[PDB]
Amino acid sequence: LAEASQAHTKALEDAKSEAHRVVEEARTDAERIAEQLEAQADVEAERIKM
Amino acid sequence: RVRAEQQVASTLQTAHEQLKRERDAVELDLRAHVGTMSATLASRILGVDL
Repeated sequence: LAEASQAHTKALEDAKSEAHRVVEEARTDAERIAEQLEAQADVEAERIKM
Repeated sequence: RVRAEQQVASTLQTAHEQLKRERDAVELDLRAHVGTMSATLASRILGVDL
């Protein structure tokens, strides 16, 4: 039971760390997608200006 | 998008009347040059300067 409890707390803390590592890539790809959209903005504007 | 296309519609609203002003301004100018064109057309149809 000692081993099971320590394994539970270890897996719990690793799960939280992995949650953080994952939301990291989440927000990174989110800012990248926003950047791509703002980039499409100027070209879609110029395509109408011209 | 909608900003760009509505403001280029505004630029069209301006350019239409501007170019129409240019057109009816040159309409009175071209009338001075009709005589020479008429004379040369008649000369080419007939074959003499008159």
